[PDB]
Amino acid sequence: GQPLILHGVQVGQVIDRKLTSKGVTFTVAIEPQHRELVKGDSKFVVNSRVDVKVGLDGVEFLGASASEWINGGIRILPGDKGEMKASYPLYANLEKALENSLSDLPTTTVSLSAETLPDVQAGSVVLYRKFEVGEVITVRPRANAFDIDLHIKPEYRNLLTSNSVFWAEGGAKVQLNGSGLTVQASPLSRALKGAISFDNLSGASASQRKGDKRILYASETAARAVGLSIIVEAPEAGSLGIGTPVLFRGLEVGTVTGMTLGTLSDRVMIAMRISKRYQHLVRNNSVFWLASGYSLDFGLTGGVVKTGTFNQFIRGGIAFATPPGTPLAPKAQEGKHFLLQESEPKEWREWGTALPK
Amino acid sequence: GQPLILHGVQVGQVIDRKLTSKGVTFTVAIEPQHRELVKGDSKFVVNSRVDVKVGLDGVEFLGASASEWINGGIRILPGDKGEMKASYPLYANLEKALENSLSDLPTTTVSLSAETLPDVQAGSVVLYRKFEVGEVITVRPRANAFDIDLHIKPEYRNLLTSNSVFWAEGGAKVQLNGSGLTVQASPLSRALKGAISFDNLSGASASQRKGDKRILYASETAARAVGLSIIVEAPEAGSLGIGTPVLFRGLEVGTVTGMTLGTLSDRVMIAMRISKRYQHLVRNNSVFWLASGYSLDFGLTGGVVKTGTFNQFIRGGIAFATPPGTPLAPKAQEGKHFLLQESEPKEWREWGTALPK
Repeated sequence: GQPLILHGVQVGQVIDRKLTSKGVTFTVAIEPQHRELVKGDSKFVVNSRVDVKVGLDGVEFLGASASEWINGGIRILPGDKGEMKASYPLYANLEKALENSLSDLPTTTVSLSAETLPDVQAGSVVLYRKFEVGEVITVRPRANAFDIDLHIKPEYRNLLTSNSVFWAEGGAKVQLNGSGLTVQASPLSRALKGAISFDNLSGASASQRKGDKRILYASETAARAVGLSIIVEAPEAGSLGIGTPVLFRGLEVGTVTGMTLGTLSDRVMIAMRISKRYQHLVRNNSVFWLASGYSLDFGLTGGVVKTGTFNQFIRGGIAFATPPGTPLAPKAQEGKHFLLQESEPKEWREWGTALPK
Repeated sequence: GQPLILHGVQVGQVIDRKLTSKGVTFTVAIEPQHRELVKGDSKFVVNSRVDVKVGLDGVEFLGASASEWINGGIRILPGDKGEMKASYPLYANLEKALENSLSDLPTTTVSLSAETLPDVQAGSVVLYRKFEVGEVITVRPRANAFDIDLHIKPEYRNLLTSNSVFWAEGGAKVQLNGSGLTVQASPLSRALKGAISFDNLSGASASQRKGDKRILYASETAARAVGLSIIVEAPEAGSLGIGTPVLFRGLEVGTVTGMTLGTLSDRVMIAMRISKRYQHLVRNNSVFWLASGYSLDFGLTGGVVKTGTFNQFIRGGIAFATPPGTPLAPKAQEGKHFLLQESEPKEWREWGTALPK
């Protein structure tokens, strides 16, 4: 007996309600004078149930007003043009009608494999260049690792590609600087459970061929650590660690992927990755030396020091250069081992090696 | 006189209600036209009581709508196939029906013994690789220690094993780094009372044979401190402490389990544990020396220093090496005492001892 409302005015009535195996089917009727205003496309939204949602800015009361809730009824969102097809789905609220989401579980737009990540169970937003795109729907266990299902909107499904790489950031992150600090402009689920970001690269298609699924990286940089991989053989690990930058003339060109002992225990193997742009810099005769920490100087007649709030002090930078020479040794192949120098070459600031590109 | 609802439409009625010793028993009737839609499996959920739950994302109003609460009734969750057995339990809300949890106290999936831990009284989640699995139901006193009861879901009861080891983390933990800091993506009870994590190891079955119950470790590392246990005899404790790392060529291979005086008071016994992977590194002729703190150098003609934001500065690392020699002294047995060297061996960077594995 419920009414049937368009634009706040009743234009029809629910005739009857029949229970089937799959669920309820209603039959409704529209008056002829309002028949021409539905026009083949429309959406039907439940108005018989109140639904108060609370947001930080989202104060909203959907489904009904109190005067209209006692009457109940079905709201019509009219469309422009259509055909008057035989059946129409009924959407439980306005938002699902807008999303065209008749079901409850959104489809898995993409699946990710990640072993151990303190991420959302379901609900954190996906960000493309920190622009809100989709959401996480499910995390499920598997023998290999986690299995994380992401649904994003069809409008943005062009944004994901073969070169899309995904990194997770968990919880509330605040960024500190020398002058002042900021808090991330976090939405709800970002503040609660932590979002997942992704971006497209150039050679990341090579990152997709490895592994049957895209791997959710633990950090933004670990997602970006692509390019030439080399090994340096240091007699001790010292102050290095994972994510420690690699510096050419004071500019970061790569990171330390990881480090461990060799198959023999005399040396320590340090896996590094240089980005593709600077991949041509590394040559077979290149020299690598540790640049960790503040290396001041002293003289008997006068002492001169240096301080530069080094990131190398925070994370011990490995520096490298190339001795000059007309016949250039070619680019280092993948996995080319090297040897760490305990000290700088004295003329590394004086070396001139006009590398191409 | 209450109705009986399937899919939002009444398909039956409560005939009567009889009080027994154990509790109430209802008799209900279903119309023949809807008889074929129950199909032997179903669940019956109370709809006569409203239940508003509040969550950070969990805004939900379970049990009834206002129009349906005056009518009351019992909701049916239909199943696929069955037998129409004689009796069916009645679940107090939708969630317990989904959990198939007719009772109120979940069964103790596992019990843990821990002396003093600032953990949840009841309700914090259990994490496998920080994936939500179960919950803590009870902490109870005992003459030995606490006794902590954990219930996890039957779907994940394959995950626990003889090699499962458990460590507690309490309250809200935030992780700081040199570049920026993050907050743990904590759920409610993690933020309030602190979760319990667990993981499976290789030799942790040996960790289960010791002790009649699994012991809840106070930290993640204290749970992982398994392997070779040795003693070093230092003349003073100095800067060491529990959890202080043990460093081979700058790589952490073990920790300091604990330290105390000997049965005589001249020396200090420091219990250490080296992990199994590096267990072959320790030989009977190995040399241990303190590496705590920043050890700079100075010369009369020129002074050279070193800084590396040492974890050794934060927690004084004990370093060890092995002098070279063709007849290798075998692996150190359990409890083999050693002697701390006040200074480095000068050629420890030059020693070559190609240990296997």
